[PDB]
Amino acid sequence: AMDLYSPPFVYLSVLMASKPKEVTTVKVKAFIVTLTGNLSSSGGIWSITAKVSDGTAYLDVDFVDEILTSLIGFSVPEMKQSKKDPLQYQKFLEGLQKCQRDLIDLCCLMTISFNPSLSKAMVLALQDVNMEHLENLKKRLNK
Amino acid sequence: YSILFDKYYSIPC
Amino acid sequence: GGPAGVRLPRSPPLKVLAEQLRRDAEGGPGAWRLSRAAAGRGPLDLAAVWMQGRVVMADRGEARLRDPSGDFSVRGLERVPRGRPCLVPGKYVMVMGVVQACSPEPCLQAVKMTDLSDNPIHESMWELEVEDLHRNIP
Ligand SMILES: [Zn+2]
Ligand SMILES: [Zn+2]
Repeated sequence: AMDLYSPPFVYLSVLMASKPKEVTTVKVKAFIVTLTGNLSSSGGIWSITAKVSDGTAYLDVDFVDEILTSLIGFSVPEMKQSKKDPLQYQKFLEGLQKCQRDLIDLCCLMTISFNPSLSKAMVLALQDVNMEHLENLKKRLNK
Repeated sequence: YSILFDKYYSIPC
Repeated sequence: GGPAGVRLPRSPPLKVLAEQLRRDAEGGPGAWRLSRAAAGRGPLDLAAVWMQGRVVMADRGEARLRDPSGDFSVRGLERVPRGRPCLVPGKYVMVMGVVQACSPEPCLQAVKMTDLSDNPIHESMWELEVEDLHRNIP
């Protein structure tokens, strides 16, 4: 098997077979198969559940606040204050359109925090593939 | 098959 | 097993190449599986697949794509989510799809298709990504 730190990313089926006892961070290339939830602002923060896949598994995830804020361009506080002015709320709505699109089109390296007792992970950060990633994959296949 | 993004989308299965 | 209103294929979308489908796939519609008798391992399940390719042809919700290994065909694209629009010849995209036919030309029923043309590296990695992954399934 593969250590869970091997660049440029690992596989969710490998992580599962590891049988981790504790909460474990890995990185994987996934896309969203589907949402399982509407955008929420409960708790004063953004949340959304999804099923992703990296080709080896399916996995329930929630996006962290910081991701969804950067996709929309608005925090929960900013969104509420946007509701008090028509022009600013419009910019929020375009933010929302953009985000919903981003999610449809998302295909990248997700840094996921996986809780083994709960079958549920948290997506901490996203990153697009680059030349370095490519080399790493080259090297790891000895090619 | 069904998935949800902005809305539900349904696929012949 | 989720929200009502989300029902997904049983096993995940395995990354593949047209050629592999064309040659190593076995069974028939609804019962597909990939042969790994070459590396003496067991059959893998082909409900869904993850392919990538350049668009050659686009006709409504049909399309013919091509990966380094060859041509593959897609239908029902009129029913999947529409992100950045990418049913244009020359775009590089990814499909998630359910296998309809394998040979002589692989046909999928699309569940998703997504643009990947705003970053060349996707194309460069596709063939290695496929191989790396097949190597990490026991
Ligand atoms: Zn935080
Ligand atoms: Zn052909």
